[PDB]
Parts: sequence; structure tokens; C-alpha cells
Amino acid sequence: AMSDSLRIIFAGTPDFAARHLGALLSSQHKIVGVFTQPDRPLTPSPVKILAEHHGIPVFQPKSLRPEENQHLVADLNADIMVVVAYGLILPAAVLAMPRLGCINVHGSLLPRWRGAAPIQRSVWAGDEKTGITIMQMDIGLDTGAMLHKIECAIQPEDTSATLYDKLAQLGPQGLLITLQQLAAGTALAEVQNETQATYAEKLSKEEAKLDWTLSATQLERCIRAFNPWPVSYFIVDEQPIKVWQAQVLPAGEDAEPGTIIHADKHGIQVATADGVLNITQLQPAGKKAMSAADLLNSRREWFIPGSQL
Ligand code: MET
Repeated sequence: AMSDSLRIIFAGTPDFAARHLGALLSSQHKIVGVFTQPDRPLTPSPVKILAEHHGIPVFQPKSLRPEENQHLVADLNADIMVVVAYGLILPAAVLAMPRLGCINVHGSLLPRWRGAAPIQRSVWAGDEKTGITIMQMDIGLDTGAMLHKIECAIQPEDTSATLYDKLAQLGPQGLLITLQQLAAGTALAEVQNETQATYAEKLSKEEAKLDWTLSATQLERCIRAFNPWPVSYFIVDEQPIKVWQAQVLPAGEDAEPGTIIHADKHGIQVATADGVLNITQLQPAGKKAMSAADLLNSRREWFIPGSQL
């Protein structure tokens, strides 16, 4: 039996959003206009490039709050607005306009990881599963009712980069399914449970410094979560050394956090609060990322056992 076609305004900025606009362009839905952030140092956003390529009208208001930028929305005559990593706020007046409202594709399984960095934070906290949630947008920050969710396992080697890639494929599927339910009137909205809510904070160069008072397993999560950016690091001999890969080894003899337990071709083993961090792939400033073997060959003195970082 026949599905239905909606007129849609799409609002998004980054690659994650462009992959959603791509699925929409391939669907039977009608994309009447695309909102995206103003060009920044000047570069057009991936969404803009994709929209222009397909000849869709692009709109780049600095703000949607001022009352007559709101006519941009009203004149497009849309059933719904789809919002993916747009980056500007939708005031109540705009949320109010589309016949079916505004929905958002969010990069976690809500209520968990509301906010700026849900993909990175889910890796960082060692969640077994993450996912995407299709949400009916409302006043608050990622507080809206949940229309649809799809799960994704976080694998042992998943970084923020590889998980981003998985969720960019999953999100468009969830969005398409949800659009069909909203067009047919079959959707079900689930209120978020506020006690399960957590916030996902942006990463910082400050936080990327390896903290030896955490457990080995937490640090290894950090190394994956902080890849591609900021990239976990530690300091030795007044030099920053980026850490790309590590492993988590069983607690041995007691030792003070930060102590080098062993250094060899195997890795560089560092004591933590709980268990041992074996650091297997490292990046000195100005050099290509290399094995422990490579770095120890050049700089053994940095890693003499019993020394503390
Ligand atoms: C880009 S507007 C929505 C922001 C919100 N943190 C979300 O991605 O769900």
C-alpha cells in the first residue's frame, strides 16, 4: 500500500546533516528549502554544497529569532521541518509554524546524552550501545518527546570517528521511517524520563591530557573518544605526545598512578588508579604516528621504568 509525500524544510550544517539531506533528496518527499549556517572562514557548509548541487533554495539567516526572518519559514508552505545538527535555535514561533511541527535527529538514545557531544561522550563513558533518536522538537534542549530510536553497539575499537560514520547511516533510516509514520498519522510520542537524562559536554584540549588517577579502562575509552579531536596526550620532557591506541591490562603489584612499569616493543605500561594502561601507538610533535618500539628506539630516556609521568 501507498506511502505519502511531505513538503519538508531541512535545516542542517555539517556532513552528518548532509547525509540526512541526501536521503531526503532520494525519497519521494519534497524538499522546499534548506536552512544552513552562514558561510564561515569563506567556506560553504557541506549541506549548502549538496543543496546547491541539487538546485534547492538555500537560506542562511544569522538568526531565526527576529520576527521577519520567520517569514522565510512561513512562505515555504511546508508540512514539516527536519533539523539535523543545524546549530541555531528555533524560537517557539518557528517551531509553531509547520503543520506537523519540527523534528530533530539526535546522535544518542535519549534521555541519555542530551547536548553537544553525544557520540564522543557515549564512547567516553563506555556505553555498550548508543544510537539515534528521532525527536519531536520543543522549547527545551533535547527534551522533546521521542518518536523513534535505533540502537548501535559500540565495538571495542570504535572511535568517535568510526561511530560517527555508523550513526550517519542509521539516522537517515530512522528519519525516513518516522516521516512515513507522521504522514500516515501512525506515530507515537514517548515522553523522556528526566531522571535518566545526562548531558554530553564538548571535548577540550584540557581534558585530553591523560589523567592517571582514572582507571586504565577509563583512559583507554578516552583515547578512543578523543579521536579525531582533541586526541589524548601526555607530557614527557616538556613535549606533548599524542596517544592513538592503548590497551587495558590487569592490576599487578601496587604502584603509584603515572609510574612507568615496563617499556618495550610490547608497549609502554603506565600505572593508573585501577589496572595498567599499555600505550601502543604514539605521536611526538612533528612526526608521523608510530609504535612504542619506534619511539623507544629513538628516546629510551623518556620512558625509563620506575619514573613517573
Ligand atoms: C542542531 S539543533 C539541535 C541540537 C541538539 N543538541 C540535537 O542535536 O539534538
